[PDB]
Amino acid sequence: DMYIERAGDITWEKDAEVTGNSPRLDVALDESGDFSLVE
Amino acid sequence: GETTDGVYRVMTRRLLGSTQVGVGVMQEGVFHTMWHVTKGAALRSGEGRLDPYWGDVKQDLVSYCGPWKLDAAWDGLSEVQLLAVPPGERAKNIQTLPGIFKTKDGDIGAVALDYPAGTSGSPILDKCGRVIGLYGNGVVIKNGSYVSAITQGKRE
Ligand SMILES: COc1ccnc(N2CCNCC2)n1
Repeated sequence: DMYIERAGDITWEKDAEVTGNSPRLDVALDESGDFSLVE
Repeated sequence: GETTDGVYRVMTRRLLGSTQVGVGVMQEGVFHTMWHVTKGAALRSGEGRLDPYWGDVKQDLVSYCGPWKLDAAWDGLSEVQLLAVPPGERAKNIQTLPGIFKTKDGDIGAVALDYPAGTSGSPILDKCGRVIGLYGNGVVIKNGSYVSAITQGKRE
């Protein structure tokens, strides 16, 4: 059986660590909810 | 059980020890997570029981105790924060500028951050702290990096 446990408040935090890039990707979404890369 | 607004871990005792299978958001008495985390199954919150109310495998979303409540949207311009809740680790805000998933049905924001699979369902926030979507349904790109869609449901 599955259970939930609280992990925190939902807030924007000033001075959070900034990382990750911003790619533009052509994708497809199938009937099963899976995304795939289209080229 | 616990109905306080906030971010929650989704756990199971079926495998070895206690295992985190995903994450979710409690807002206005409704629990919001990704479909692939629970497969639509009932959830426990202490001694209380959360039953599925709405779900869709194609959107990869599910709500418990009521209809989907999250309706904020990425503005297509500003940086956002992934409120990451990794297995066995503390909740941690990570700021990033989203990329784009271009599809035949329109464009969707995407966050290029890599976390273990049990982090699926962690909320993505705007500058006012509003949940603009959930992290955890995406693609593995050419370099092995994970890129998730900013997945948002519709509020009726
Ligand atoms: C947190 O969301 C998800 C969902 C599915 N797979 C993943 N991976 C892909 C491979 N392992 C690292 C990240 N993350």
